[PDB]
Amino acid sequence: LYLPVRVLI
Amino acid sequence: GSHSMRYFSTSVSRPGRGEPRFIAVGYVDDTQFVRFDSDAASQRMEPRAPWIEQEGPEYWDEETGKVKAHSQTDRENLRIALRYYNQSEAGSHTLQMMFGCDVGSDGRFLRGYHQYAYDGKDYIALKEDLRSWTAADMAAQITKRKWEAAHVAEQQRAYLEGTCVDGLRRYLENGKETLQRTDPPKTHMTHHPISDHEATLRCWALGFYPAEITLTWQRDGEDQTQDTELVETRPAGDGTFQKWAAVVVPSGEEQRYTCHVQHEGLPKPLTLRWEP
Amino acid sequence: MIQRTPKIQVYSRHPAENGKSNFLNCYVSGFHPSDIEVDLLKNGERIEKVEHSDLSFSKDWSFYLLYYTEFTPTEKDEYACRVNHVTLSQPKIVKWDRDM
Repeated sequence: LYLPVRVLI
Repeated sequence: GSHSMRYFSTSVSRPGRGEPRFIAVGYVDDTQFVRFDSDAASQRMEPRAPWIEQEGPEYWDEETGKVKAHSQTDRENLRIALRYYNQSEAGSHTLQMMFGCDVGSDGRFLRGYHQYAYDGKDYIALKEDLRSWTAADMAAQITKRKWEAAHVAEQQRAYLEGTCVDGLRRYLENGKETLQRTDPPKTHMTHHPISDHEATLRCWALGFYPAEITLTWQRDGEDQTQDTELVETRPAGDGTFQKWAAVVVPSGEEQRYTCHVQHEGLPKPLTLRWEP
Repeated sequence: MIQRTPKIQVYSRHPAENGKSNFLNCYVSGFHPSDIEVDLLKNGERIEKVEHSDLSFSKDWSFYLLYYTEFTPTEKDEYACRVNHVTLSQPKIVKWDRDM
């Protein structure tokens, strides 16, 4: 399962 | 008998050319099972192993969702990277991320991973405690103080110790013959008379899963790092692996040398000797 | 930035026996950047029907690709791998050795 979260650096 | 699931993403900007290319691959142990490609026609997360194909249209929809959205997030995380490093819009740049999770024999979580790399060098990584970061340089320390203020490690830790581990246990059952076979290495030696006072013994280890295999040489029981050549374990193409190790030996003393293949599909380690 | 020079292995999937069908592989590992060129050569002439694995990378963030095509080995024909990368000042040819 791909990681849900998508944060930005 | 612990296992692993890993996911490797690569954003490569192409200035002047298109939007940034995004490739992404998923593995259970050494077996890739999915991939996605921003240059691909389908624009879907795709299957690359039999045991994943047996997964609902529910799955492929949701997996295509998250990969398509890491796609877009990492495109902006490249734009941010430039402003951080004051970098020319001209240059191609690589942003890789790696996230995953280990289970043990039982199925309990063992370790989580989540991390980045800008242009080949570490950027940021989640430490083992799942509650703190490792900021490679000073730009990464901007991200660090920000991902800390935003309790981003908390959010990762809920995928890592939860959802990730589940998919691993699942994949490990749906495909319990691909992923839980340990195919043992096939062994044989070869002998090439080089000069007329030397010879080469090559120790072959072919057809094995998983990749982890140890091959050492011994002149009279003592291990020999000396006149030896040891090629990296390499893929055969069909999921088996091959490695070889070889030694230059004085001509005549072929059987002073023993080869030691230690793989996990082998009950005991293998000793090998020349013998025509 | 990090530029890392590619390592090339040329081999075959099974032990090579002439007239018996096989696969020629070219395994390029440990390079960076990802953009790389890999041609499989039959007698100095370039094979076209050449497939390759999806871009992956090792824990040190350097990439690996397995280019592969089908081949029926013989004792006279010569196979090689032509790899070209930014870190190569000129393209690098690695001949297929039957026992390597």
